[PDB]
Amino acid sequence: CPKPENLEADIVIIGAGAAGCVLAYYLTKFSDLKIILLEAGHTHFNDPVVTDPMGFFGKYNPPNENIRMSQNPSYAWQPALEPDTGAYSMRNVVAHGLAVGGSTAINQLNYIVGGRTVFDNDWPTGWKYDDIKKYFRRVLADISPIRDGTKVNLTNTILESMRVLADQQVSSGVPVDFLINKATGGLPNIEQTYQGAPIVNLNDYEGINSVCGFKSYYVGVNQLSDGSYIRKYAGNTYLNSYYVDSNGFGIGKFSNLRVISDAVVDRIHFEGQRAVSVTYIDKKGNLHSVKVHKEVEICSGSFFTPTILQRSGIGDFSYLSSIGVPDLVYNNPLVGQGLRNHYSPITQVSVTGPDAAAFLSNTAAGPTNMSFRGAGMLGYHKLEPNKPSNAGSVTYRKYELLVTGGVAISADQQYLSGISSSTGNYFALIADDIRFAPVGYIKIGTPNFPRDTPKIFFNTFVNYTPTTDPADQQWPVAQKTLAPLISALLGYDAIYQIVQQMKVVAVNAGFNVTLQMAYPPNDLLVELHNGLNTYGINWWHYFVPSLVNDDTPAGKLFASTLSKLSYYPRSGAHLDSHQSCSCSIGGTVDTELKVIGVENVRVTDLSAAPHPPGGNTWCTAAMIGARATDLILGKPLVANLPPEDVPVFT
Amino acid sequence: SFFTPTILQRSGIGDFSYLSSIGVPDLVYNNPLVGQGLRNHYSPITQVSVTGPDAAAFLSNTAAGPTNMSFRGAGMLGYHKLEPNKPSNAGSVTYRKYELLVTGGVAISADQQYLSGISSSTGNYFALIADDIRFAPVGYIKIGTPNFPRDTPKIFFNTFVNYTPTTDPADQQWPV
Amino acid sequence: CPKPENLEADIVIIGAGAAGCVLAYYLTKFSDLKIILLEAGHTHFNDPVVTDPMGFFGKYNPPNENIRMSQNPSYAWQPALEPDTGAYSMRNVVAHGLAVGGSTAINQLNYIVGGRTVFDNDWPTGWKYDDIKKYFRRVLADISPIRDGTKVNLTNTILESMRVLADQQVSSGVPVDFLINKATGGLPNIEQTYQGAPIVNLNDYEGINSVCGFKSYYVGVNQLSDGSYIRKYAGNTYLNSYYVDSNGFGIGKFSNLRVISDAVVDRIHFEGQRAVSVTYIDKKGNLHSVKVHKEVEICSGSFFTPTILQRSGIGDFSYLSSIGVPDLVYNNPLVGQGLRNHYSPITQVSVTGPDAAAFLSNTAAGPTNMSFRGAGMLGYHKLEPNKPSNAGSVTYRKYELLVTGGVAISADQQYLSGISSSTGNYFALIADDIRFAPVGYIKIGTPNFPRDTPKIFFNTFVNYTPTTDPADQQWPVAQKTLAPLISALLGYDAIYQIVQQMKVVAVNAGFNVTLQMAYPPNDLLVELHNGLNTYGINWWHYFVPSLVNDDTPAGKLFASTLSKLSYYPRSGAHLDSHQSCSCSIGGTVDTELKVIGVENVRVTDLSAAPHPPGGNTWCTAAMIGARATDLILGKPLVANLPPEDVPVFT
Ligand SMILES: Cc1cc2nc3c(=O)[nH]c(=O)nc-3n(C[C@H](O)[C@H](O)[C@H](O)COP(=O)(O)OP(=O)(O)OC[C@H]3O[C@@H](n4cnc5c(N)ncnc54)[C@H](O)[C@@H]3O)c2cc1C
Ligand SMILES: Cc1cc2nc3c(=O)[nH]c(=O)nc-3n(C[C@H](O)[C@H](O)[C@H](O)COP(=O)(O)OP(=O)(O)OC[C@H]3O[C@@H](n4cnc5c(N)ncnc54)[C@H](O)[C@@H]3O)c2cc1C
Repeated sequence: CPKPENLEADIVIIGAGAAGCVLAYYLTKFSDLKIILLEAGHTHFNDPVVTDPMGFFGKYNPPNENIRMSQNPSYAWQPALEPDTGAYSMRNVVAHGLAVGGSTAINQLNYIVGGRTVFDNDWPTGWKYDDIKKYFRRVLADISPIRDGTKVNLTNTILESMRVLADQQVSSGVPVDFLINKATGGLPNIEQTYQGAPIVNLNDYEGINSVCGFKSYYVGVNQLSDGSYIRKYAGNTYLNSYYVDSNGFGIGKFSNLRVISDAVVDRIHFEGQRAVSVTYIDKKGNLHSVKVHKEVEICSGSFFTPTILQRSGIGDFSYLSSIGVPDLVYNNPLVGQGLRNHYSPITQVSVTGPDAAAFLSNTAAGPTNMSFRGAGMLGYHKLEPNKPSNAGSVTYRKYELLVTGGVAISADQQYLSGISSSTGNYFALIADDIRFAPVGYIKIGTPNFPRDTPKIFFNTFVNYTPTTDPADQQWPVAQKTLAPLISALLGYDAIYQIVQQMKVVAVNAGFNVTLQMAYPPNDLLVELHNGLNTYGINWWHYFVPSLVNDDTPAGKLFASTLSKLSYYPRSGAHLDSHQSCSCSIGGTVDTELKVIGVENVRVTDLSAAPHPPGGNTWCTAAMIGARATDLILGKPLVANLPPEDVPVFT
Repeated sequence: SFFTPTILQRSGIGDFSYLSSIGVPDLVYNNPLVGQGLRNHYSPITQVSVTGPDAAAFLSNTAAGPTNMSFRGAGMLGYHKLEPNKPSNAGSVTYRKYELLVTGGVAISADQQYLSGISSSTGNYFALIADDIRFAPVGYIKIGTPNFPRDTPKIFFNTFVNYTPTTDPADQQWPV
Repeated sequence: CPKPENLEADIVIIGAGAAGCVLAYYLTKFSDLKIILLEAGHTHFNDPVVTDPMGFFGKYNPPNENIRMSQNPSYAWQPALEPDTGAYSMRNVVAHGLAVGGSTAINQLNYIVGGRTVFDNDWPTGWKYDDIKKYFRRVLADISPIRDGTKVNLTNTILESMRVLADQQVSSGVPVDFLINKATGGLPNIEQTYQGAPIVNLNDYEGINSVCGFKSYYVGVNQLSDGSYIRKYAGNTYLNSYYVDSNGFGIGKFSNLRVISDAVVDRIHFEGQRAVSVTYIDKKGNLHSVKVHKEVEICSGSFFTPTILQRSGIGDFSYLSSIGVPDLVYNNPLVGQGLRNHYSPITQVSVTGPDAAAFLSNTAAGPTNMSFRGAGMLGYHKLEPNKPSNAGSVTYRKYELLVTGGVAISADQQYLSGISSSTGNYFALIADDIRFAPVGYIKIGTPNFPRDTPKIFFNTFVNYTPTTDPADQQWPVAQKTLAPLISALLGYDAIYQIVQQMKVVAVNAGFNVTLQMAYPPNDLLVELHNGLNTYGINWWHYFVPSLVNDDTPAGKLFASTLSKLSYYPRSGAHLDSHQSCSCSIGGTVDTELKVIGVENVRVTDLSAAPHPPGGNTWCTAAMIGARATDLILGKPLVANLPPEDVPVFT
């Protein structure tokens, strides 16, 4: 049976995403083992729409196919989730990149590293902050992001307003407002606003800043000697022409490395409890089998790691037998469970003034800010019942705030609201959830070949139906069910209570302008503010009006207002693309990242995270891959590599 | 419909430039029309309110059984009087345009249900559907990866597009 | 001496330009000989600035290096010609492309095939029109150009005017006006102007149209299924991924073909009168020697074919010995002699009217017209003394007319004239010379390595200095010396006498507008028109005022006007990039394209043309290469290949 594609080795890494390349690179650098990478994708080093950062916004799109890279089946997998019973049963498609570099070839390029507190309070032993912060330093040094290269006065006004009201939040003694950081003290952690003001680094090495108002992010772009920016991503850095031949061999130093471009993997041939081989389909349609000697690594992303595991034989035996899996290995009913993701409701602001163009200048997107102009990361609101115990003594990251010019609601909402993108006296504010509550799971549907869409369940904004139970002991399930909608409403109020300090700051900053939230409607926010400050910590009793027993017309007003307000976060919002926690630590893998019930396979992508980090989930996956390098190799080498040693660029 | 042109294109029949572009190694016949000319129906929905104290007597025996499957008529109609897009034979032959359907309850989508202020709980409401059988828009199908049959290939279908006027005199831009 | 780069074979083709790829492709297709191509250049299949046709105009240029491809030493050779004694001693740089596909990778993509009469009256035996027209059909079928995809009313107005005045030129019995074609008869050869008017094909198979007014050209672009156009050039078609491996091997059918990407050739190692080997420098800087068994082919372009010949040993023995050539083979004092090129003086038109934007719409450049909107090809003017004998019985192509929106004079001239490119009531007309008179030559300067700039002499608009000789028999050297300046002046008058028919046509075409030539100045053209029609065929006596002996103030007026007018074609013009005739037939090679004095080398690029064709010189070089395929192979195979057999595109 003459197949000369004998690619037997000792380590096989599957999926060259944000974590696959880091591992393959630093694994062939520090040892002599024979390494193989399989990705099922070519290298888009020459594509203008990839390498140019501004191509993300559709600059190179043919006029008849104006879709960008997340909606393009030639660039990204297209999985759709089953009807969201919390969002009027609207199915959604969220992508995972299909190329060297994974989703980093198609993403927005932001570098939130996540707070310090999360890795100290939500991760297992060995994964506390002080065990990994060095790895975060390693990756941010390997990329070297940059800051915004353009000033603007709107950032100054907004930072002014936030410090103004953080002054009061510092007083009044309440301990859990959203602008209090405990690692600084009485002084607010708000960046100064004047020429020669220093810059507060969000991703600081010692994690002092978990709540801070700044002016710019750190995007993963570099400037070339010519004057043009390009994209600096995982495949760009760790796997470029200098390190790997066009035929897939490494060069000299890394001669013990093999990369196959287009090879879709199906499952893991598995003798006993010992993985022994892997098969894949090349671009004819042939099945090639390769031996594994020493270990197998799975870096296939959040959606497609549990899936390949389940086809392999690890999962729920009853289910996999039901749908027709012939070979069964380990009976873990938790594989593909506990899926987590962020979520960002959207609001926009109207400015009334004859010459407000002077106010909104220098807001357009360049390859250094990518339309991001701030503003800060906030903590828990004062009136949110779902806070951990440590909230009295440690500050947690809850909301990530973003400001952007133009309007960003969906087109149907644009038409409905009466405000369009043509006019230029409008801008958008976003209060992202980082601690988003809902949880889902992933189930395969056919044991034949890797399918683009497996069963993915994710219900977010569900409702609570009261029972005949006495009110006293049914409240603490209403709390658990209504957490996310409460969080979104509190984000709305938090953004709302900024615009008045912004009014004052603009008035005495040389601007006769007026600021106002028009989406959601003005009245529907003033009423929420009044209801909050008149009903206190028991404001959220009124989501269910049959239990408050408050038949006063004021109570009916509050119930109706919350009913209407519950509509906006369902439709006028944007599910993010930060999928994580499919095979988390403890649930499916141990703290050394090995799969329970087997001795020589590990999962090391973002699916293995036991909690979503404090922001955009790119650094985290690379950190996990980097740490996996050490755990596989045995001794810390990437650990204290000097920071001046960085991969060369080509 | 969706997966015949796709297996053809992976096989080697299609647009040689495109299949070579995305990496098809073996090419057989150069037909640039494979996967072109996709057609489908489309059914806008409307619903009716009945006002009356004992209208339950009016709406009885409308529930779905395995013999009617919630269908209660009503007929198939031809072209409207005022539709400019009719074939030449319309003067001498009758064409099928609309398929009419009546059904109890409400059938708009849930978000529209909330928006309109009328829900499915109440029982003095029913739905009428005027389906298009001669639906105009046309699309096409293109594969995206020459490896294995994928669930989602590139499918393009734009229905209710709009017309943007040009500086051309009005007289000879109407028939586009 | 261990050099494993043993690339000994029987045919070696040097330079993959507009003629190298055609030959290599169709030569490995129809035989079994071992073929090698050397180009010294990589393949720009992925570069956006190359493949996108609109990239020619600088759409992908970094803001700090805004130069396009002809001025870029990484894309094109940069030879500069010695001071032009006719153009105020202004040196000029004209480029030859440096890539697979040669100048076709950087050109404007036009497909004039040239008239029929030229190949019948100016080429040797065996190269008359009916011997090659099939080869022209072959190349135009191999490319499949397209037409303009956008109407415009300016083309209709101009064609209207030309037919109006061609009506009169048909009458009055004069035989040599510029709008008379003899293969049609009394009816003008002017394309009809209304909806459903047929299209006159300029490049018609039987060559009936040598003078004709049309509306669109044939550019070498294709439309992709997506909606984006790309560039279809020599390397794109004959040497693409489907035919050649990334390692330079051919595939299956063409397995007997080798292509080396970056290999600069120096000279031809030459045993006896028999070429035996060739050396080249790779991208280390190493010298690799390859054996030749059977024949050597030179396709290195107009500027660099005679140069490599001279370094090889063929040329003027005294000169090559003088500058230090050690090995001398054949003493041909004509190598590198007889250089020819086109030349296009420029004029622009002002339109006065309140709403002339309605007149000039739909003139912007798209990848189908590339800013070309006509207009036609004309013959000799009535009053040009330098016409061949056959002018009474055959119509010759003299001027190629072009219309374009915006202004195209050089920047210094823009400032001088007081009219800039910002304003939008102005457009350009160009009367190109196809029969341009001046001739030059090429001489190497150092026998070490191929140099970018060898001695290139080209003097165009020289002046005549009278002697003491009696006037009677010194006129017919003044004629020969003043030919090109006379031609340019007559082109000016020809364009001038169009604008009044354009006035009438616009007046009764629904337009209240006014047309006027502002560059060169209005008065300086009206005076030329009056002088022409008052002095007749002896209008050109007045270039030299010391011989006319006409001291009348009218004669002084005429002399001064011609003196001033002689300034514009010198500076306000554009030397084209159609270099040809360096090793023409008879001068340096026989009719079977072999080099005199040697048995197994040929030159087959555009340098071997014994006359410049009737238009843009791209089809001609490809035709020469195609015919060379037959002469080398011996029997006509590419001759009657069916036109439905075309190279597949990837
Ligand atoms: C639309 C979008 C927006 C984003 N925005 C941001 C942002 O603002 N900030 C930020 O920091 N990050 C952003 N990201 C990136 C994202 O948050 C993380 O970078 C992502 O989780 C990367 O983690 P990963 O490497 O584990 O996943 P991936 O990069 O998806 O790794 C999966 C890899 O495995 C391959 N693979 C999958 N299945 C198979 C199989 N069967 N066989 C072989 N190979 C396979 C895939 O092709 C891919 O190369 C965005 C991503 C997207 C898609
Ligand atoms: C600015 C510009 C504008 C043009 N505009 C038009 C137009 O409007 N219409 C039109 O029809 N054509 C146009 N052309 C194209 C031009 O008129 C012809 O296509 C050209 O003569 C091609 O002929 P060729 O193949 O013999 O020359 P080339 O294409 O130049 O062939 C020479 C080849 O040999 C290689 N070579 C040279 N020296 C060496 C060496 N020492 N060793 C190895 N390789 C070597 C070169 O890199 C190149 O690949 C334009 C070209 C340019 C540069």
